[PDB]
Amino acid sequence: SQLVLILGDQLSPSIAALDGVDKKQDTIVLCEVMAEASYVGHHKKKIAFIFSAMRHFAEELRGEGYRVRYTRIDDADNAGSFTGEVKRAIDDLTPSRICVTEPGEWRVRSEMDGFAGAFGIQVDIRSDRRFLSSHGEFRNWAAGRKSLTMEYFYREMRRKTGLLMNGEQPVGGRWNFDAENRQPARPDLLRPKHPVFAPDKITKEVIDTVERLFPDNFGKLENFGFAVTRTDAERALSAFIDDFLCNFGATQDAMLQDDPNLNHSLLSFYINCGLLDALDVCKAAERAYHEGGAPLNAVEGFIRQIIGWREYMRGIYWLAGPDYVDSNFFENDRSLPVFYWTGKTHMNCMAKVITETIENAYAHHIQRLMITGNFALLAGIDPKAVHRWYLEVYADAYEWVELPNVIGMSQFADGGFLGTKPYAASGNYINRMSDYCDTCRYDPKERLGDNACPFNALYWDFLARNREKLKSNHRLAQPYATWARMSEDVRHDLRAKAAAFLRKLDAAALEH
Ligand SMILES: Cc1cc2nc3c(=O)[nH]c(=O)nc-3n(C[C@H](O)[C@H](O)[C@H](O)COP(=O)(O)OP(=O)(O)OC[C@H]3O[C@@H](n4cnc5c(N)ncnc54)[C@H](O)[C@@H]3O)c2cc1C
Ligand SMILES: Cc1nc2c(=O)[nH]c(=O)nc-2n(C[C@H](O)[C@H](O)[C@H](O)CO)c1C
Ligand code: SF4
Repeated sequence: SQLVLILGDQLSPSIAALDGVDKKQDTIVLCEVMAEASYVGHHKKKIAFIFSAMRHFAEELRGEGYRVRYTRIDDADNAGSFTGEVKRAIDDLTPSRICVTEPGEWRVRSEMDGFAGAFGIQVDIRSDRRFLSSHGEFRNWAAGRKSLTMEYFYREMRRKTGLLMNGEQPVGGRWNFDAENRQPARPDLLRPKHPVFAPDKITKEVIDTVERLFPDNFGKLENFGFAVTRTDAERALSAFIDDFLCNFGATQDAMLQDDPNLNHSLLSFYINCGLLDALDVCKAAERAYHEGGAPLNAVEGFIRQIIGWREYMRGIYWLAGPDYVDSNFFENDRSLPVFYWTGKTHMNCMAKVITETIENAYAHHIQRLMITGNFALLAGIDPKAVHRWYLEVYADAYEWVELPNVIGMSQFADGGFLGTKPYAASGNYINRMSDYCDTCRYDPKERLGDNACPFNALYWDFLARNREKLKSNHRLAQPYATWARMSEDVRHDLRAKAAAFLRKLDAAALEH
């Protein structure tokens, strides 16, 4: 008789561990434990969401005839940790085998690997069939090509899945439609609202418990709208197909002060805990393309994010090992500035995106990359500090998908290891791709003076102090040509003004 453990990001009735259990003999185990709610200061909505999806997933299995042992975060004898809770079940149920799908973070794998030695019982750790690449396939694909790019990997995934494939060639005779393409942003009022799901009896009781036990944690619980059931996630899926998919590629890089969502799917939360399955999400997009419902560039652009980037980040996470988090190519040591936790700044773009994060635990891609992520980079923040923030604040964050986005893509803390170019940009970009500057106190056209946006001076300071590590980068080559053309006292004034702002952040970091 078997003890099946299921982790909080594995809430799927065909997870690897349920393959061939005996509903009479065996016992599924789920547990809310303090070790996983507290290894980082998660956003309140993140904890509430995960807890509520677990309690709902527990009810799901029970209705399907499974023996389910559930341990609540506040239960009397809660042991506090996976190891502890599995121990309590072993004296309780005395199984002859523990079954578990492989976890999604290094830390958790560490604990899972200590099970067998610590309990003297067979532990069967199963590989996670939700992912198209095993660790073994990806390692071997990476070996025999000393340069890693998503594009060459994504090519393989299209072949392997047959998604958007005419047997042997890609639909429309291009793997990529990057893009068909761009163009400025519009506050389209004739745009449907993204779905919201009002909290039920379970979710309300978890909302109350989270506010009682994690009172000093990041984020507001008000306006909880996440789907916590499988049915509601599949409704979030079909609403995106029906209402937003056909404009996905059009508005992809745009930011609107008044539109936190535009045309994105808002599914990462569900895909990443098993409520939605990645390959089914992709097939629905493709099914919609063949029924005329969206253009080729929106669908391929959308599938590219899932079977391309998300699958590739996972691969990069395990390939790089646990100390990838120590990557600090630029040798930064500055603390994460204070307003990342308060939203209280006069940089209108930083204030909007951080306020959105506070209140919804969501911000879409270009926001994570070019607002908060770009500022961190230019300001020279310790990448470990940035990594903690991104893992804590967003309700779709687990280390495997967060860490390579932060270290590799955003902060370039690994010197371009995962193939991307560096995303440093001045306030010229933000003015082009948003309306944030319109109501901002600074001017995105000024570099010096009391009301220049600090992204401008910080942009050039960042190129100037790291010139040695970046001069050979055929992407910054034009900026450096622009730098050298500036008179000497101008380059001096820009770097002094960069320092004045840098000083103002360090002064604040000291008061705490
Ligand atoms: C600094 C930084 C931190 C990030 N942290 C996370 C994170 O913690 N969790 C997370 O899931 N994504 C993360 N991303 C990737 C991306 O920003 C999010 O997937 C996206 O915001 C999810 O929103 P959505 O579901 O509306 O995406 P959409 O724009 O609707 O994208 C469609 C789907 O593609 C997937 N996807 C898109 N981009 C990526 C990517 N770069 N890597 C992996 N999957 C992707 C998501 O599953 C998403 O649901 C991060 C990106 C950056 C630049
Ligand atoms: C906040 C939180 N709480 C739990 C929990 O109570 N029980 C659980 O099984 N999982 C939780 N998780 C997700 C895990 O910490 C971890 O990040 C995933 O297991 C990734 O493999 C999270 C993120
Ligand atoms: S000006 Fe520079 S600072 Fe003010 S919003 Fe535009 S970008 Fe943010």
